[PDB]
Amino acid sequence: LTSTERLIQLFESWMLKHNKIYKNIDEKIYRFEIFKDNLKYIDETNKKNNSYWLGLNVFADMSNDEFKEKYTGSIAGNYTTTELSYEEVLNDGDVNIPEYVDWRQKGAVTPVKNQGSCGSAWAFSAVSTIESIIKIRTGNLNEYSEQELLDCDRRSYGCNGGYPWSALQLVAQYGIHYRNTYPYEGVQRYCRSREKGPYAAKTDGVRQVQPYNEGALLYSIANQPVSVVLEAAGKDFQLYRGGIFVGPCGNKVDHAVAAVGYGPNYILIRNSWGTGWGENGYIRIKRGTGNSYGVCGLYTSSFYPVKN
Repeated sequence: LTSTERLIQLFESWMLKHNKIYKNIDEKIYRFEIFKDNLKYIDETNKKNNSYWLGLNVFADMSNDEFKEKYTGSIAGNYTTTELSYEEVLNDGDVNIPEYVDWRQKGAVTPVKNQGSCGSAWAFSAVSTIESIIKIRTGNLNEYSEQELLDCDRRSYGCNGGYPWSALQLVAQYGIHYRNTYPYEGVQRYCRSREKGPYAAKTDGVRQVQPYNEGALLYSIANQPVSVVLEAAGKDFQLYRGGIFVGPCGNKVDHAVAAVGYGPNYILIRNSWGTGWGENGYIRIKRGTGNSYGVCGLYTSSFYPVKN
């Protein structure tokens, strides 16, 4: 709507769908001042005859603003160095396989989630490292827990910052409850793995996919629910909606979630942000490229589950 006055019913119409709250009388209204140019940020960004477009609303109050610290928020700090090097590897050669399969038709994924004021997000992935590995040979259902491996993993913080290495790698000697049995509020001072019911989540030998490799990772795209790590470009992709990407990005990884989705020049995923960005809960980076590092630090190695 190009008419200044006719933009008001949105605040009304918009907020109804994905939350109605605010700061208060004076301060909140400010949410409306840096979302005023919602369409400016896209209008043509879309006009891009390009390979990526992405639509508006999940929060345009959210993008460049302090919000980028919301999303990205985790990890950071010191290097999140990788590859256990040995053990995480080989017994697979050429391909002689289809580059395509999905989990958007089988139904292997549980409704991901939009938590709260702190994104320990880095911990969502783990809850996934197993979320679907369950059917691989057992057909077992249900989900384990969130807050745990976010509360028992002292190894580091998950709020203001969270480590991607120890939520899945410390999974065999303690174990973890279910999603229902232990939903979370906002942090968990009293972390109880030996105290939350009993033993439920026991690993086997987290199989790290060849680092800096856009090759063998396809077994982890189809023979398991891939869970790499990418760049949380707290900006333009921070309002990402649909399409395939080539971006505007910046390879230096930021967030590590579920990577369930690979095909021709498509490839889904799992994005626990919510019901609007990275469409409903997924994405798709432009496959078949030429640069390892490329953009959005994807194919720079995983650490997924296999049943020993």
